[PDB]
Amino acid sequence: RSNVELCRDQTQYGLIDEVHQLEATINTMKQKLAQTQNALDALFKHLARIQADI
Amino acid sequence: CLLQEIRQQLNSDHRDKMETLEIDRGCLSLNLTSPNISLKVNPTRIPKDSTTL
Amino acid sequence: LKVAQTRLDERTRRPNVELCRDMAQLRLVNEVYEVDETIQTLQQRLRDS
Amino acid sequence: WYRSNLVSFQESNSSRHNSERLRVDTSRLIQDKYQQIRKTQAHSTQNLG
Amino acid sequence: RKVGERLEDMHCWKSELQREIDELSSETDLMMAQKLRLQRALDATSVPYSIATDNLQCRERRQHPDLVRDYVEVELLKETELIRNIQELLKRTIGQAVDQIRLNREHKESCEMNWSDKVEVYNIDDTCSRYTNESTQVQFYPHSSKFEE
Amino acid sequence: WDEHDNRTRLAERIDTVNRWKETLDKCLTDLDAEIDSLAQAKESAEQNLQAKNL
Amino acid sequence: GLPPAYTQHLREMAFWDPAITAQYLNSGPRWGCMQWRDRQIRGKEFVVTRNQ
Repeated sequence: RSNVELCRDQTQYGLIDEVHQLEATINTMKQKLAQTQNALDALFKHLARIQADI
Repeated sequence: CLLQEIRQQLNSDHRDKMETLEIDRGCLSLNLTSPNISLKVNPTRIPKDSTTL
Repeated sequence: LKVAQTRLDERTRRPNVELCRDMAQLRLVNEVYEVDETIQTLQQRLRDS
Repeated sequence: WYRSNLVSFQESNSSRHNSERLRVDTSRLIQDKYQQIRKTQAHSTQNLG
Repeated sequence: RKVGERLEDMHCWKSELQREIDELSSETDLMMAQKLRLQRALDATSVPYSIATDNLQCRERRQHPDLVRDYVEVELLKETELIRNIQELLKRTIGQAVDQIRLNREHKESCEMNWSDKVEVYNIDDTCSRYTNESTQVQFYPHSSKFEE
Repeated sequence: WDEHDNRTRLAERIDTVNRWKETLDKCLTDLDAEIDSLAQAKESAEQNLQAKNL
Repeated sequence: GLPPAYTQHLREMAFWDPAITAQYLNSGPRWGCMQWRDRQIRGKEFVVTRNQ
């Protein structure tokens, strides 16, 4: 947008807020991934234990 | 003479606002599943004229 | 475009005082330029196709 | 394999929709340009008469 | 060791791409400004044409036993012709300027695209590399040719 | 929802700039009209002066 | 029965713009910017005249 028509609008602020909120959501989803993987590993451990017992 | 200069200045302003209309309607037209959508260095920047509302 | 140019051409042969910058000339030059931009737009559509 | 199939078919659909929506506005532009050219031509001949 | 080497080799290109994109944007700024300067100059050009037309008109307005012609009329006609040539050349120059703007912007967009690509790939491999044998993120996924593509 | 609200913002911005556009256009039309009429009056007064030597 | 823009020109006193016609009838041309080309890709739509 040329010269003086470049303006600071509520649109700008809304988009920036979107970006920042988005990074936060990104991080939280990754954390959930971490915990789920831990749970899966533990369950496989007990599965192996049980088969040996059998 | 004075009215001549007024004519030219008003024409300039008109074409500038037409530019702005073109750009922002193109933006709104853009939506999800686009061909040129990419990532750019530091979009959070501020430009170098910084006019208030 | 062919015929429009054609009609524009000759009228500069007219002798001394009856030669004028008539609204005929005005509208003719307007048509010339306008059809030029029309052609450009259509060729862009062609490339798209 | 399942993913590959789905990808193929959705791609086909995308292409077809693109072509159709191109058809519509191309057709539109044709006649509007034709009519405006006719109008200008008539205007010119009237003036010079 | 091999994967770390690859990471550094990527980081190099990432850096130079960023820098060159920055100079490109600065050039776009400068050219836009000069174009606007040209536009306002074209604005300024018009007044002396009207002044000259009024000059010739008023000079024509004169009484019977004085009606003469020299440089004054000749030089004024030279002024008018000069003016007209000036306008036409201005318009052609501004046309070339705007086409240059077009090409510059297009190349900017393309290079920006490829830089985005490199950023995502580099970050993916960074997230990858912190793996270790004891840690999590450790699964049976079967072989397949998509892995070998 | 964030996406939707941003879309609405841009809608209102474009509408307002449109109406400003049409007002500016009508003002420019009046500009041309008055300029032409001023010209006419000028030439008329000019020949009125021209006749004032006889 | 004609636009005052042309009435102004069809006269003697030089006042008309260093241009061809009036602008308020026209559109995006006269030194426009942001012509949008849709790069062709197998995978995404081919939006043309994204001007809707």
